[PDB]
Amino acid sequence: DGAAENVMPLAETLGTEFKYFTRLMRRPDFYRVGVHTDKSVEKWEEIK
Amino acid sequence: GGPGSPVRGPRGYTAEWRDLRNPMRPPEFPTPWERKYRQYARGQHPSYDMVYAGPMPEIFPMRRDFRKPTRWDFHDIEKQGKYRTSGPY
Amino acid sequence: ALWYRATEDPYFGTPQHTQRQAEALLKVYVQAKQRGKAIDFMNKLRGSVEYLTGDITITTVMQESYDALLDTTPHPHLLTNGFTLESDAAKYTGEV
Amino acid sequence: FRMSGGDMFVEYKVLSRDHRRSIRVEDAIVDPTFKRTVLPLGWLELLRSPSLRLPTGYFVEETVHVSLPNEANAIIAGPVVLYITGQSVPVVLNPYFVPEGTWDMRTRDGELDLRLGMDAIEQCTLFSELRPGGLLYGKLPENPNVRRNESLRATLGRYGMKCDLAESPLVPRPWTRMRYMFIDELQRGPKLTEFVGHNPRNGTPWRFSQNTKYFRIGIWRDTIRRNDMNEGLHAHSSWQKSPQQSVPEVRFLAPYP
Amino acid sequence: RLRYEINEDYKVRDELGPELFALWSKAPERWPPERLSKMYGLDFTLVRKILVWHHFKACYDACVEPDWSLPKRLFALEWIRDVRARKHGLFYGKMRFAEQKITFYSDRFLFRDLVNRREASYANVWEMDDPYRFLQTEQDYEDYWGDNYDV
Amino acid sequence: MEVYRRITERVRGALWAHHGRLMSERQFHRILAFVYNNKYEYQIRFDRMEVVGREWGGRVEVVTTPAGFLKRVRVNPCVEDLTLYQQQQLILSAYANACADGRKLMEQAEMNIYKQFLKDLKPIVMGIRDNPEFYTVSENSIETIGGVLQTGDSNNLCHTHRTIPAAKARQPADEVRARQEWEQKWINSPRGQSWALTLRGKTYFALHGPQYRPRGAPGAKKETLPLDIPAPYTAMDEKRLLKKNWMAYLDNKHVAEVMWTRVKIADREKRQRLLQETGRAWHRPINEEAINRW
Amino acid sequence: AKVYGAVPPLGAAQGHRLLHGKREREGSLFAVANDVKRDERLLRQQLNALLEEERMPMQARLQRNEAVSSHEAVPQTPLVDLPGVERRRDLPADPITRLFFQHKGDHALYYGTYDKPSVQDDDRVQIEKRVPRRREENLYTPIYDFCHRIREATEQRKRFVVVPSTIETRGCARVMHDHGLVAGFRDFHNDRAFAVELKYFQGDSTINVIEPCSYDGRTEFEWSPKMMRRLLNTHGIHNRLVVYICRTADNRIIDHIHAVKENIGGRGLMMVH
Amino acid sequence: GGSVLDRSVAVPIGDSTQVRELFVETKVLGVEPLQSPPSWRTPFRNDFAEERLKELQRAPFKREKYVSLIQGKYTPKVKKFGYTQHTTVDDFETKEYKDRLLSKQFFQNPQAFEVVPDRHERSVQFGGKWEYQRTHGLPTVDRNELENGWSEVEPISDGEMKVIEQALRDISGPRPGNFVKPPSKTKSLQLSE
Amino acid sequence: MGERMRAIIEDYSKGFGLGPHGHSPTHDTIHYNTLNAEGERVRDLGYTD
Amino acid sequence: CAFGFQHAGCRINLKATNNPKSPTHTVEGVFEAVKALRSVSEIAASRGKVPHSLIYNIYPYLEEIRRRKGMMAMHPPGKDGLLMPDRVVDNRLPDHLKRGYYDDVYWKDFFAGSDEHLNEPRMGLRGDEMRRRLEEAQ
Amino acid sequence: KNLNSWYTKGTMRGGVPRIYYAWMRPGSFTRRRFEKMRNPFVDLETGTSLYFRDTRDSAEAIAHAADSKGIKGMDNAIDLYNEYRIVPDLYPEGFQWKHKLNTEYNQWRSNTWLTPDLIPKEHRGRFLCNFQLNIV
Amino acid sequence: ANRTITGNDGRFSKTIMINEPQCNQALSAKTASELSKEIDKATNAVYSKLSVLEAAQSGLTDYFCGGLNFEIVGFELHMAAMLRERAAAILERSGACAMLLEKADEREVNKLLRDASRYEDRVDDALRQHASLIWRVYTAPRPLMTLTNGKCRGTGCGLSLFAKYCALKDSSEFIFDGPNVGITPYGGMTRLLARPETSLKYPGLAEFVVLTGASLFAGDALRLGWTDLFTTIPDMTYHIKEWFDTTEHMHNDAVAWQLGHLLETCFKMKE
Amino acid sequence: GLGEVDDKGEPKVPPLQSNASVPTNVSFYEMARHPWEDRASSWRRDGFT
Ligand SMILES: [Mg+2]
Ligand SMILES: [Mg+2]
Repeated sequence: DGAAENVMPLAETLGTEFKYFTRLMRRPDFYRVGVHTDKSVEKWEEIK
Repeated sequence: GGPGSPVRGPRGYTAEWRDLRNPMRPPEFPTPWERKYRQYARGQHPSYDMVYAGPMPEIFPMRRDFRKPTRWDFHDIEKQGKYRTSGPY
Repeated sequence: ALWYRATEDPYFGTPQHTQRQAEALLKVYVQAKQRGKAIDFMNKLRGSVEYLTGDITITTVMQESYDALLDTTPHPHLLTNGFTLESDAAKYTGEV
Repeated sequence: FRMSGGDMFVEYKVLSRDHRRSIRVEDAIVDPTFKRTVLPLGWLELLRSPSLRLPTGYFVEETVHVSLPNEANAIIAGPVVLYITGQSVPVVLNPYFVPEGTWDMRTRDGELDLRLGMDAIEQCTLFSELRPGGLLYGKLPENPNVRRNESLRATLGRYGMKCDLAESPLVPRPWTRMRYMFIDELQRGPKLTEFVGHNPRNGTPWRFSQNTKYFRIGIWRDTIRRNDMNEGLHAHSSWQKSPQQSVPEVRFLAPYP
Repeated sequence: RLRYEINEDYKVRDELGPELFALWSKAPERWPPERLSKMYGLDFTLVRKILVWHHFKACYDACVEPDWSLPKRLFALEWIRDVRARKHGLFYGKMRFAEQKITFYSDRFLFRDLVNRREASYANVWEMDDPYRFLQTEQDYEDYWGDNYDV
Repeated sequence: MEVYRRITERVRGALWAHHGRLMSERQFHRILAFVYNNKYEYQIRFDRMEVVGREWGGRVEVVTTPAGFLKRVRVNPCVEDLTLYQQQQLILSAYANACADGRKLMEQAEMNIYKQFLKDLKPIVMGIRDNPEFYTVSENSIETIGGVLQTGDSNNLCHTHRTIPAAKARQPADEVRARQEWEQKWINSPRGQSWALTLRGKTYFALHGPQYRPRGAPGAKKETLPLDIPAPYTAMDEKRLLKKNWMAYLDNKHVAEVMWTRVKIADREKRQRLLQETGRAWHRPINEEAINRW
Repeated sequence: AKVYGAVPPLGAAQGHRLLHGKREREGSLFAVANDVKRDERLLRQQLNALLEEERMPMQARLQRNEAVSSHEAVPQTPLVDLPGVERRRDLPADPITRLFFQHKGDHALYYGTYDKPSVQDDDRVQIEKRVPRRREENLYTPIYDFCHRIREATEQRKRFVVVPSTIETRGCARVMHDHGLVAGFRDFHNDRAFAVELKYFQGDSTINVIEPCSYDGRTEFEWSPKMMRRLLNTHGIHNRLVVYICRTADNRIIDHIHAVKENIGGRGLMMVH
Repeated sequence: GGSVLDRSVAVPIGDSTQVRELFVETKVLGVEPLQSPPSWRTPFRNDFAEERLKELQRAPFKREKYVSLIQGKYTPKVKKFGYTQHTTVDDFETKEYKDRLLSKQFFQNPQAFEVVPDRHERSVQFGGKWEYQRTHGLPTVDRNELENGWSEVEPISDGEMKVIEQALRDISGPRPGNFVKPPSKTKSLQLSE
Repeated sequence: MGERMRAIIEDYSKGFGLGPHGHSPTHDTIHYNTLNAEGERVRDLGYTD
Repeated sequence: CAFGFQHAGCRINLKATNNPKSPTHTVEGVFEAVKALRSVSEIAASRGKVPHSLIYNIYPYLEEIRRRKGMMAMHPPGKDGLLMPDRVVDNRLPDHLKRGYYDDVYWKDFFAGSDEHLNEPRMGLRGDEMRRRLEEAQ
Repeated sequence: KNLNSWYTKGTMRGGVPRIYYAWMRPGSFTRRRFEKMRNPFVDLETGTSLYFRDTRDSAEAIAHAADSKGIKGMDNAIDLYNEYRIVPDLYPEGFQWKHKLNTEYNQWRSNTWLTPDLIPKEHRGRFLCNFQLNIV
Repeated sequence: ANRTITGNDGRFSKTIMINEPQCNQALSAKTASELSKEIDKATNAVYSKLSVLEAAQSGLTDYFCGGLNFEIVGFELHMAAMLRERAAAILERSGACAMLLEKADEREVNKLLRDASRYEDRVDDALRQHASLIWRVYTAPRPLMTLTNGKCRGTGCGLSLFAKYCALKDSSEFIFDGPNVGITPYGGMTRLLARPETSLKYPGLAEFVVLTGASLFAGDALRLGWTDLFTTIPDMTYHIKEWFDTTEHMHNDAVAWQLGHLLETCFKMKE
Repeated sequence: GLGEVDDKGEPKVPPLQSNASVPTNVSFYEMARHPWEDRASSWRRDGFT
């Protein structure tokens, strides 16, 4: 809601983040493509 | 029987693999182990050692120990003379 | 001490106290002119397990010797059977 | 320990000697008609823990006759340790292990009809329940020594009783038996503990008094010239210049006066 | 000359009435030393000492005899430390400070036990603090009762 | 423990701050001890019952006492085929759900405990603020050697509240006596007659008659007037100490003072935090004349 | 009468050997003898098993339980990983403000010996090997000199010492840092040297005295387990104050207390308290 | 008694005759087991007749004045807290408890109960040297009653809470004399020294 | 005799609670009544209606 | 023995015939030695380690680590324990009000000789009590 | 085993007495400055905001997810009378009782009070003890 | 065992330094489950007044902590998928925990599948161990001060900001990102971003940082009141060590003052 | 069939229920009350006879 009460505490926030992380990491998007996205330049040099 | 004693010497699964069993699964015949013992046996029972023992207090105080007359306590300097008394007792 | 050692000893001991041991002890107390101990012991006895089981009993002989000694030795607050009147206590009491 | 139907129900824990193996019993009758407490034979093998001191699980294993319910129909085995919920002291049984044939107590579903005998009551605070006025008195086996229906004050009257507790002004009141309680840390502090001898355990707490041979010349010198300091062995004496004498149980940490 | 006393907050006079004697009288089992010891702002050895004295005063007051094994039960750890010391250095008495071992533990030495305690769980509270959890092997049961030739 | 110790120290310190009374260490710890034993009793009774958490579908069932002790685990044979890792996580998360339910119950119980505790402090607390001499000044009002200065701003914003009736004293005792007068008034009337024969009536007399408790039955056997401990009018632990030894006087005095100070500092911290959260206060001192210019 | 801990509770087929009392089989003296012996020995065997369970070290026990804990039905094959995560990492050190450069363990081919060191840390001075100028003189050990360096740098209240780097030397360092006689230490895989950091307390050192066991390398002192056990005992009280340090037949550098623990005898190095 | 355990004993209502001639309405709720009434609702195990008689024989004494036989005495005698002499509160003490207690007290020493007391000295004891194990402490209450039988707690509302902690945060506001102590309140020091 | 006297007096007369600057009178770095700054502040104001 | 040593033993100069030996030397030596002695507790603190003898003190801590599970690990929901002041309360009264204030609770003239509780200490006092005051004044 | 037998140690010196301790050294006995809070630490006040670090989050200290509410552990005083003593006591409290003057304590318990010239200033009223003198 | 986590102890102080300069301080599953052990071993120690956690960086790396290693995670997720692919392939070659009519194929299908699930279990484990480590830091019994020197990716953000003493040097930084790597942010900082406080002071900032991967720094962590403490002093760690060496008793008054004085003099900003 | 639903929706192998409820008679303050006056407080007062 945004009320000082309705915000999730730390325990539920980690669990929630986990729910989302777990569900997204399956999709080829993350593991097949985005993980290699941030590699350095000479990393990509060596791989190519 | 120690370190000076004569030495004792020495893909798939072995016959030692089978007998073994996960403690999560219920065992063979349900021998009623006391929970406390199986805690201690497995190393997870909270220690009470002699290291956690402080001073052993005097609770009920004994008695007044009254002065017991010795041979060095005499109201005359005689009887303590060198020809009689070698020491207090 | 003997009375404790009678149930304590593994080899020569009885599991519970026999009658014999009870009247023997009581007889000793009587024969020592030991008053307080005789009383307490008697009461303790009838408070025991052996007594409620029926194993140990108070007999007539124990009872009457107990009473005899009760009579013949000084009681703290009162005068007792077997207190000999002193003729000369009139010096203080005033009565002969 | 609770009451129903006129009798006692106690929870207890049976245990091997090494306390390796254990069984809880929830509601056990406490019935003092049993010379010795009876268990089912099925447990004999459950409670057997073969330690180093007892290579076989038990010290004593025998056959006996003992048909109370209802020629060797049972087994005496022990020792076995028994913790009753009420009591601080373990009670060590050597119980009758009875097979199903000799006596079978299945009596109500799930209910094994166990009870506790005088084997175990003699060793408890439960024993105090066996004396006149207690809750086990009714169920004692009939004797010349125990009268069934007499009121308590009647019986106690017959023994010693006259009045209520400490009712006569001649007998002191029970609670003045102890007035002061001595705890060093809440009052006056710890003792100053010295010794003369070999150890603290081998000697006396006492120093030697002034009447000693070697102390007299010194103590003299101290009585005469009091203000100057004086050599001697007269120091080691229980007597000295200072108002505070050395004798045992000086409380030296005291904020006195 | 006897005027003053250390520690004025607990007076010997006021421990004459024993605390909550109307409760632990009636089921002395459900009342381990902990429940009471939350009462005193003192340290451990002193407060168990005091609890012993309470039990004794109380018993003498109700005209019954006190449990003499209570000082063994509250001080149990000390009892066994002493039995075993006496066994080791051969002497009869109470082990005092000069005779303690000179071992120096690391700072985190207590960790194993600390996670064992923090994670322990108990079916009921009696199991939590019973008097005898100090004991596991038979040796322990032998040293804790050597004195009663009964037990 | 903690929440309680904070409040008790609030009470002790306030007791010496406002009037010259000291609370005996004995007393201070015995309050706490009662909170503790309360909790303990709640634990005693809480272990007689069980809580059931469940994971996937109903496939994984975990039975656990609210304290968190694990009792039984029922499992579908479907689980047996997973992996030890996933079996572990599954039972673990069931266990977590049990702990959730148990801990919900528990927290209700705790709220109950807090309430009984407050009720038990109330004769003391009220006891200090319900006196003809008790007063406070606003916290933002400057204080100088003679006395306290007026805070200038918004002459409307400052309202002095008064707890006490200014005419002749009406104490809580009088109110409880009023209550039992209306109890007897209702009872003794017709229509209070027919009500006392109802189930509502016998419920009321079940719970709130003490006078009918048979001898030896647990609980209070009379109805009690509320406790009266007027703070400035009752000497407590300072009188005994001041007679016996001055040193312990000065030390107990000291403690009460220090506790008071500590409490006040905490209240300043919470104030500060609440002030930063709403963004009226910065995160580092920007105003040093509010500190250095004294 | 509810019973917890026995579900079956009464076995019907089960009755004791003495109670059922089947008529005793008559064995020939051969039978009776063989049975008395085999069961005597299975009692011997049992007694052994119990004694081993008693004497098992805690480490062994813990290992046992989290071994059984993780155990699955099939003995699963290892999973292929990243090219490696398994290189022992290189201990962190600062390049700029430094005693010595922390040398990579990947350069292991470059390294020399204590005797013939490969060129590294050119900007620091190099410690020299200490050797006799003539015959009667003692033959020094990089233990002797290790100890006297530490001693002297403790006297001048220095915070760091550079010290000779051989095996039993950094062994001794680890032992001392265990017992908390030394603030810390590092080997940079420098060949000649490594560096120790000294600890002070209350104005003076944490080290009263530190002495080598042997003045020469030509003298080698052997410590029996009983001797090392004597050190521990101060007239009946167990005393771990002073630390004595050993080589083992196994090339480990140990204190005397672990040694006594497992009853191994070892060669003396030094003593420090 | 407010409680779950507090239900009464078995009581007579007459034959079918007087029962149809007693109850007008009857409404039933499903069967559940019998709880044996607690010890304090049980009339035969609780009977106080002897102590009631003791009260009555002393009843005329209760109607006269209180007068000190030390004349010149005014100040009241202090009775301290927790002393066993002054305890009025029985929680579980029935006739049952009082007799169990009586007997244990009597076999402790008999000479407490004699109007003229004989010499009381300790003699031996039949249980052993450790007999205290089978004797000591006070008679124990049955645990079912200890735990379950307690009155229902009158529910505390949130209103009374809100008020109490209001009063709590009223007393935590500052008093004007504490920070800088007036020179006027620091003259007031007296010691018994 | 003097030092004991001073000790008692300084202890009984010490202030506590929080002053206008938010801190105790014994606080480490921040102070109250510097060079009788409050004494003078009362001097020139005076307490009157 | 002057120090109270039971278990110490001490030797001066190997053989007792070794120079220098003076009574001065014999005293000053043992005093030197004893002055160089390090106590064990001090040694243990020196290395940053806990002495075996002192560990018992951690026991109550470690104890209620173990005993904290459930219901004693519980803190009341919503309640921190720090209750900030908000309003300003003053119950003080003019004196003629607090003269007759308590007289149905306690006795009349409750505030009589009370100087802090009254701005007028002498009110309500009957004459002779007022006289007592000036009487000890002179 | 050890055969050294703590029972039999020690040497009899004849009449010469000596002190021994039942448990700890007597200076270490009364700990009152940490008990009654007489130490500078408490007065400087500086670090007392740290009892309340939990306040640094408002919505948490209400909701009690984390069990550490306090400086050393679960809460501010779990213990407070025991734990701190695990540090070896280097600088023990000693004798604090002020009910008499130093000179009156000294006078009563020490012979040294009779010889005020033989004692240097720093030790003047400081001894509670009797001193033997031995002229070598 | 791995020389990943190294430490330096004084009398009363404890320094735990994460050493992984190669991965930019990204903690592996094992190394995190390890750090939870070192952190609370150091935190439940008897003589620790303060336990300081920081990044040991030999000048190779400026990160204080990375997140989970995304290289590892991505790798084994990819392997897991590959095995689902082969298993599916032969499941469709026979079709043209998977129970079949054919023993050979049931066999190797179930082998492949079981292994896939093992990989995924290692990922799962990594996430669990990180989250639990964060919890460890949050619930530490004795004071744990996190000296944050250099950058943090998500779960590293979590590791630094939730210690009850979190100091920021200037170099400290927070990158909560990862929709940029095609994933949702992890590390708990989400709570901090959604506190009603942050909505008050910086409305819209929460979405700014969650959507756009964008760094936050010392100043903004301070203004949001995420942490209270800040310092410009070189090598604070040494000074903390040697300050707590001169410190004396263990009574919580002494501790309170010592810690508090240290905080007031350096980490709280005055003058 | 622990979580496995049946044909018409009923549970196969009926699921386990929790008996836990907040006990309502448990206030400690009336368990240990004042030794003579019956008030439920923790307040120690020394009365007069
Ligand atoms: Mg372990
Ligand atoms: Mg010569």
